[PDB]
Amino acid sequence: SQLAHNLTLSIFDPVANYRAARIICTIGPSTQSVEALKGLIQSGMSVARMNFSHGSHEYHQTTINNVRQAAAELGVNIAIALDTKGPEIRTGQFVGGDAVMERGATCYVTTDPAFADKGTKDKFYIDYQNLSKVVRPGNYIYIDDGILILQVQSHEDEQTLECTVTNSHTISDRRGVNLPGCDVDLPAVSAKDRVDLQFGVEQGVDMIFASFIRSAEQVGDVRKALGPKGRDIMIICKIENHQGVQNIDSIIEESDGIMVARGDLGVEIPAEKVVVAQKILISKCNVAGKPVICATQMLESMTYNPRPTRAEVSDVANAVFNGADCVMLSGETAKGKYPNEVVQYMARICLEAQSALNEYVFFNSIKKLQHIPMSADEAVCSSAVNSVYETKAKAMVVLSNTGRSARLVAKYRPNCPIVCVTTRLQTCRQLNITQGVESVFFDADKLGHDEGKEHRVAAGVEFAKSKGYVQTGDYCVVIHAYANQTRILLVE
Amino acid sequence: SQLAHNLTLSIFDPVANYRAARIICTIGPSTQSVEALKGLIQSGMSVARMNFSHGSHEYHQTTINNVRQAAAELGVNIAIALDTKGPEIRTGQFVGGDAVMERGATCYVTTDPAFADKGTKDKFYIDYQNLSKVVRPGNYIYIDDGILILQVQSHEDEQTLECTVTNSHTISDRRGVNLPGCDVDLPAVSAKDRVDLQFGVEQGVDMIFASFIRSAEQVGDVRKALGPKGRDIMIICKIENHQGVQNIDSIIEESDGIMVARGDLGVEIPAEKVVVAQKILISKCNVAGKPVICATQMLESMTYNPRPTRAEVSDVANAVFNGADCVMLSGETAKGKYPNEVVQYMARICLEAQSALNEYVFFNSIKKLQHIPMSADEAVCSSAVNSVYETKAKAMVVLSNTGRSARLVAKYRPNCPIVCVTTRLQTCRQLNITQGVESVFFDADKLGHDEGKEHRVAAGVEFAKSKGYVQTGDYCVVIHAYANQTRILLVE
Amino acid sequence: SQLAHNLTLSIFDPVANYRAARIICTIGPSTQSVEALKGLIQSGMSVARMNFSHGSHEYHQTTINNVRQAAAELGVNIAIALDTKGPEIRTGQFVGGDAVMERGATCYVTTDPAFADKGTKDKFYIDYQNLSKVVRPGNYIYIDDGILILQVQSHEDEQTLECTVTNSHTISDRRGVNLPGCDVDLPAVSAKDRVDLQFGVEQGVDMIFASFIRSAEQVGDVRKALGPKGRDIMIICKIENHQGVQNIDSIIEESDGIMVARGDLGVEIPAEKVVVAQKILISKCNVAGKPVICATQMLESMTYNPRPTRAEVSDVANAVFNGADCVMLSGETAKGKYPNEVVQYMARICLEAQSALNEYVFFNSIKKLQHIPMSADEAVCSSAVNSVYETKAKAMVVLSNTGRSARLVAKYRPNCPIVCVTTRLQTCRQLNITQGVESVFFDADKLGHDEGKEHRVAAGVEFAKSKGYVQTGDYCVVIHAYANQTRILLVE
Amino acid sequence: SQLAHNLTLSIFDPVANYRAARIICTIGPSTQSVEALKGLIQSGMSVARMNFSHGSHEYHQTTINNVRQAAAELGVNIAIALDTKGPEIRTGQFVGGDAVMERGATCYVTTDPAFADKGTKDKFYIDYQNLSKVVRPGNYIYIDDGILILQVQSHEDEQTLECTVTNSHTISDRRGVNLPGCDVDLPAVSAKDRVDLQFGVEQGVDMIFASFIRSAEQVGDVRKALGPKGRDIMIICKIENHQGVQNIDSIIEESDGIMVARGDLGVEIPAEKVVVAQKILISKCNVAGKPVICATQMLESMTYNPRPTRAEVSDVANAVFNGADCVMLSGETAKGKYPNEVVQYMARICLEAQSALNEYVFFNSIKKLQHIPMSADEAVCSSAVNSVYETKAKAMVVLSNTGRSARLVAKYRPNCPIVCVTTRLQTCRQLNITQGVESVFFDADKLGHDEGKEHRVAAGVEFAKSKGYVQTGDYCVVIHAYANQTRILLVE
Ligand SMILES: O=S(=O)(O)c1cc(S(=O)(=O)O)c2ccc3c(S(=O)(=O)O)cc(S(=O)(=O)O)c4ccc1c2c43
Ligand SMILES: O=S(=O)(O)c1cc(S(=O)(=O)O)c2ccc3c(S(=O)(=O)O)cc(S(=O)(=O)O)c4ccc1c2c43
Repeated sequence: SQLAHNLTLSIFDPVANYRAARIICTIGPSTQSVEALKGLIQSGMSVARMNFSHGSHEYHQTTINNVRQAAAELGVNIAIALDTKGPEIRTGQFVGGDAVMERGATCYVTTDPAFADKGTKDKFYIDYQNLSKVVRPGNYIYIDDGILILQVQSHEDEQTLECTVTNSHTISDRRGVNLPGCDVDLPAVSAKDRVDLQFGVEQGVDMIFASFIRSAEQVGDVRKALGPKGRDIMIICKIENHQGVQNIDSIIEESDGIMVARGDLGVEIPAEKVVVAQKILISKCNVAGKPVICATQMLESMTYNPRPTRAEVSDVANAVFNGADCVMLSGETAKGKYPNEVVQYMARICLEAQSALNEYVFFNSIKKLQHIPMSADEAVCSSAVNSVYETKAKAMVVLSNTGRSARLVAKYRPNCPIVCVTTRLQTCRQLNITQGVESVFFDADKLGHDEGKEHRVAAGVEFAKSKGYVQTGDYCVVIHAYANQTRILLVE
Repeated sequence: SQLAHNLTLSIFDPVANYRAARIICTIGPSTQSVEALKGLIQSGMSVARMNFSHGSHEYHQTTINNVRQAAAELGVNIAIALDTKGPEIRTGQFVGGDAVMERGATCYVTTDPAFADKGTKDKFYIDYQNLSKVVRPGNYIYIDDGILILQVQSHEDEQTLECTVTNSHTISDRRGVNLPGCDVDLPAVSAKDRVDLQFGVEQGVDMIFASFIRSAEQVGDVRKALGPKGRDIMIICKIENHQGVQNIDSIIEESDGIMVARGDLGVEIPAEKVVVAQKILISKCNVAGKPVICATQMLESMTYNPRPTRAEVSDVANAVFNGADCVMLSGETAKGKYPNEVVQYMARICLEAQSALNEYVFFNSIKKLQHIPMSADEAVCSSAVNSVYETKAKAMVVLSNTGRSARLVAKYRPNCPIVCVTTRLQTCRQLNITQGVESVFFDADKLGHDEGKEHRVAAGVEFAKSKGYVQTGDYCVVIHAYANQTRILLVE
Repeated sequence: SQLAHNLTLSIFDPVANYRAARIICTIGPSTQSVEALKGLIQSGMSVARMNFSHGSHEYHQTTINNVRQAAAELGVNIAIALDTKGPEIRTGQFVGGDAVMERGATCYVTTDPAFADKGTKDKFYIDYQNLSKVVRPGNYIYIDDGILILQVQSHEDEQTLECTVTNSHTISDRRGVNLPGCDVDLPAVSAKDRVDLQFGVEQGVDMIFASFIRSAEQVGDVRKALGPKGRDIMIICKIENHQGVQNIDSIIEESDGIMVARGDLGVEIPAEKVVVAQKILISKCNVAGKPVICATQMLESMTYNPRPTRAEVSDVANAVFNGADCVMLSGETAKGKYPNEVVQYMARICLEAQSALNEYVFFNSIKKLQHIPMSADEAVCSSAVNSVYETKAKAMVVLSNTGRSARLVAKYRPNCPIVCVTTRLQTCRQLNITQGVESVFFDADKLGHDEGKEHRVAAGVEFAKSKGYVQTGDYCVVIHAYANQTRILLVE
Repeated sequence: SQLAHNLTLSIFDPVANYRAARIICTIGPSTQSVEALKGLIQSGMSVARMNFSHGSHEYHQTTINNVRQAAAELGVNIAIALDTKGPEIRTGQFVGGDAVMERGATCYVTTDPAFADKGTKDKFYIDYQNLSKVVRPGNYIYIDDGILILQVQSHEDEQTLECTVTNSHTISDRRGVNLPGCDVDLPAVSAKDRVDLQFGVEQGVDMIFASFIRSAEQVGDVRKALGPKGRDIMIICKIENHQGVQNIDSIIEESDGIMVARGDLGVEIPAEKVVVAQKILISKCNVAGKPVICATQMLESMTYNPRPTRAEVSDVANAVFNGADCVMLSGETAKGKYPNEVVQYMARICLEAQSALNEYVFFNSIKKLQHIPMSADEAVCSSAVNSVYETKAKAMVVLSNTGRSARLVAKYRPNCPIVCVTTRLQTCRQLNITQGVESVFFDADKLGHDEGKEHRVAAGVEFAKSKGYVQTGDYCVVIHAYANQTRILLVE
């Protein structure tokens, strides 16, 4: 019924009084200082991403420290995400640091370590030791962000493949390779990841963006790598190839959420199919009640230009229309010239799209897919959201300690803000990747367990009032316990 | 969707484990004793009806006292209803106590009091002083349960009408007359009614069955006759003629419920149209959320026969299918030979019909008619019933002091029993005219105020457990404070 | 959505301009003459039933001849139904022609032929030779329209059962017996049936009402008994016991329609369960697109009284509300005092009920149960009816040679008349048991095959105009070929 | 329910066997030759757009002639569109052909013709004579594709405005100006337009893309300029500013279709609001049943690059998801380096998006918005598309001479190809802007009138068979005469 909703819209009508979508910002030289982070927060950042593909632990410690300091000074809660380097397939080195590959020419790719240092255009090293047994004749080898394409002709020997160069491209040392038609059987985490994941646990990071997730089993490996002390850290699986896409159901099941890495997917998969995979992955996550992130190549041109392209704007809006919880910035904030302006524009685009989005369509579609009998939690949350639509309530208040009930309510897409009142600061931070929720910390050790729920509900209603969401005479739908209890509250 | 439900049914499946419909019994010489009343209660009586058309105040006092004693000995709460004699139009007396009226003959009906004692076949008295100004030429006068029909030809004078006798019938003294095409402007209540109603209040009757209600204004007159001390007494308007049917919407709005008096309606309205009138009135009350009673000619032949006719059985079942809260027995229990058996059989027909009735059709139809935005009470009660269907809950517990929210929940027709927990014994009695509800009395003077609701909630759950409605691991939907709070409870 | 429809009704609003339901009349002494049949036709008879339980072939030949003559003189088409005696279980004869059975007494029922002539209260004959092997201890034997009930205690021998008399009842010779808890394995047709069925084929009867149908296999036996020359005769299966009810799905599948014989069912099954079985059977037939007849005990009291009871009126109306194509009269027309008046009242009741009935509920419920993909026929007919509702067309015209397409359209319950134009007179007659259809004969041998369909469509539109169904500017939905072609026609 | 559909998708499933969306290509020096036009057609061009902002009548004559020759050699019918230059507001000339405008500086814009040749940075000419009376103080003047922004301070005199230069930009002679907050009251069409439009009619163009449409009245002006001989030519209104968006409802009603000119809209409206405007306009046209074109900035970077950006790809796909009939290429085909490749890639994106698009959502949404009662044409066309879904038909055949009914069927979005059989070659060409339709020309002069429709029906079925849409035993939904007749045909 989005079509019917479109008919009634006017672009000169006022936007909504809240932005549901959440913005993730990659931190770098442009943004690591406390003042720059404060600018980012004020601009609309909810999550600070650390890209562990670059920088040392000391560098990322500065990010961690500065984020917390910036957040404390503004009196907000900012999530900290550790995005892993992950397993990689790279070529070796070349003689003269270069190799001119030409269309029609024959070359030999080998997994023999002896050729790691002495590669040429004729024969060179690829560090993936299972390359030969995974590839068949006819398969393609992509090298250097998929620019150079090789086609496998035959097995020259156990370690060496005879290849045709399908297009002219010059490659340098240690370039990344992709196997578009092959199942890559590299482990879930690299040696570097294990060290980085333990550091993340020690430093109290909120979530892991786990690279190159290909199967459900690998999610559990990441979990093992985090250890017992890292059990409450969210694992967001980055979907980067056909295996991740094909195994999406079982991966979603095990994960705490999904990143749609469009650029990485686009190395192996045609761009038009990636648009569609984005649609599928987001909708599957919406149904699972798990956060989903739209990432890479969002407003890329705004890295060095003061404005992005028109197509980039439509990309951001359509991620929201698709149902994304979050939209992500990489180089635009990490190394960009206009970090504040890009985040501010991203927020503006999201808000505009949201105002056009018919939330009821999401609620109705998701409700109709539920199997009857529903469990108590599911019934309470869907009914609560239904009560919002039926009474035209102007806010929801959800008491949630772990964040579970808040995510379950957000899943059903009410057309008003959700205020989550929680007794855990880490819940405040982790809910920053869930659309349409804002969190209020209730310090139970300071103020009491509030067994009758009245103090926490009042904290919720008050926050909603301070934001202008509700006033005297408005309805507010309250849910508390997982979640098995609902009230329709008249605001005083 | 009753059609689809019919397809899945088997008459060899076991009946439901509860009966939703309620049975009202008229008390008389067959049934006035404490033992006969106990037999009635055990047989399925929820409401004792006193017909104030017959008997003295002392006689009805004995009914009141004996009902209370029988109910107390069985540990149940039974409603007491006062059915008013109502205003009446009667003929006067005749010379020789008889008048042979013949087809084709001319007679004269007069409102002159002089002819009250000396009526003949040629000229006789009718005590309705507004008869002449209300009737036009061509209108019919029905006399003696509509058996004798006269047609008005002209005004002989200000007090006398010239009539044709349309059919041969012999009438005796003081026979009741009907004016099928005329608006009868008799007061809402007679002097006897006003006297009887004050007696009702003194004796603490639960409800009035107010005879011959024709307009909304008239409901006010009953309320005023009940006075400040009778404010909590329900007024059930008896719809007996075309006027009550025409004015049904406004009457319902002012009343606490409706009785469809098929027999009386049938005097002036063709029987097939009364069947449809029954459908309309019941549905309107179902939507209004107010009790509706199907009464007169229910299992009439079982007054003196050990079994009813097959058509009588279908009549009762279809009353239930129509949506009636209550079915009513008159002579069958008042002066009948098989009072226990007729009630037991009525209960069995009702239970059978219910097992074939698709409650969801009622729920959905009524829900769809609700105006959006809904008020909090309406939204909470429909949502709670919806949750029953979604979780396949096996009971509802409703905390309701006045019975209001119990009736609001019952309106939406869950497919499980409703247990009302109330602090007022009169609420327990009054809810006996609401289908699908059983009341549990919680003695606040003896047990406390239960401000946390936990004791009353547990009492409700316990009652449901003792009746075998719920066991360990079943869901129970709990609703309480109007009612703005809901819980989905897992039964321990 | 019948409930929603009830809210908008007024009993003082005009009835519909057509009666959809069809009336079947049993012919007898009261009605066999041509003039009485003409009276019956003019009163509302569409089908003349011949009860072959009584009367000789010569008697029924007079019925057949007189029906055709009466129909020809009024210029209408009247269906002729042969209702078979069917297989029966009877007791033998008694010494003195009588047997006084008393509660508590022991008696012996035997299948030994020697006791056929010499029965007593102690020991008597039952002609069902499989009685002993079909009955277990504890089972009941009903005798004399189920008035006398015996309980089987043990097998006295291979042919004799020891029985307790559960109630006092005096029985005479050759009384009918019932086995409520037993599968009766008597053949589908009796010896008498075979002779009667062949006579029916020779005389060109339109349909058989086949008695005591218990299983799907038996329908085929009736078909075999009709022979190759009787292949177009409709077999309507009379459902009279639990076996018929339990096997209803497979029976409907094989049959051309169903009679719900309430009185016969009521011998073995409690009356309240028969009400429900009526609901189930009718809805299952509505879904199968096969005619269903509500029969026995319809307005029985109008056999000798000038008016029926109020409950009888509600029974007739509720048969229509249930979805019956037809309602049937037995003794009311066969031997009754008021044959014309009873048929006229039956028509009036049906028309009143129909005016209150929400046809869209039937259409919608039936459409939603269709499996997708639908076949072409199903899609065309449902769409055609949908087009009636969407354009508010005032009539349908269906060209059907066998009647198949007309029944398929009628199944979907448009809220306007269906005019079937057919090239077969027998189709005109057979459609008289399908609700909401009227037939126009088009003599193709006289007027041409009308390959372009224009003459037949014009015949349809003209008939609709002559009845006042459509006028200039109204829409008419036309369907022709089974049926794969639709037109929405503007009436000139 | 796009959400539910997304769940069932796999990007590794094969794409649909037809492309519904249509590709419009702008002709220029890269593409004007018969061979280049043939390459365009084979690549996926359905419509040749002539941009009358550039080139002479002789130049466009050559485009017209070459299009017809290329189409004839490939045996296809290609639409020819004349896109008007439209009315324009331009600045005058400058001394030295240049003017350096600086932030903070004051300048004077004048409508006095004397300054047309002698403009400077201080004072210069704007050819819109109503400039002063249309603009208020505070309004902005955009110049040179909205790069230079001026703010009006006051009226210096009747012809001169005092302006602040809000940003530094250097402008040259005759630059286009925009008035974002002002209603431009220029005539619908310029003198050139009126001349060009008469040329269009003489040369038999299929459609006009009318520039800068701001009101419904203006559509009339285009129609009048086309004259009596241009009555069958479609007018597609180009929505380019806030006025066209505001007045969209009345514009749609008067026009034959809409072009959403994102680039032009973007000069005065923020890009994120243009994305939403696109959603609104497309949905409104989908409901109106009129063609809608998504145009400007489609795959722009592919003008000089061999591949587009990832965001450009998503832009195209989302145009299709929005519901666009057509996507349009401008410079990419007019003067681009990869004209064949850009069209081929556009076709591939469109086909991919379509395979993910749930057509049923469109069908249902549009059907639900229809007013009941419906007219015959609307009812027949929605019902035919409904029948496609119900029978899972694999093609539709629509007989449509003017194309009206073809467009009406396409409006309801069946999930199979539509084959229009038409007797007019201009209908074949005009339907090229309607998604999901392929036209078959039936030469009535050479083949007959086909009064029975059988030849045209067979031609439609045959075409569908040759394209592999249907084979033996598939269903095909046939619709013809407006269109009031429907057939569900089993393919032989
Ligand atoms: O390869 S090493 O760098 O020596 C290395 C070191 C450590 S550490 O001692 O705990 O740091 C590992 C811990 C746990 C591992 C698990 S598991 O999730 O714990 O089951 C699985 C695999 S496997 O590659 O999938 O077989 C491991 C491979 C290599 C590992 C470790 C693995
Ligand atoms: O018992 S009889 O009266 O001698 C007698 C006479 C004839 S007749 O010669 O055709 O008139 C029969 C014709 C067809 C019969 C069929 S069937 O449908 O044709 O298969 C079945 C059974 S059965 O009882 O189910 O086994 C029959 C039983 C008795 C029959 C006939 C049966």
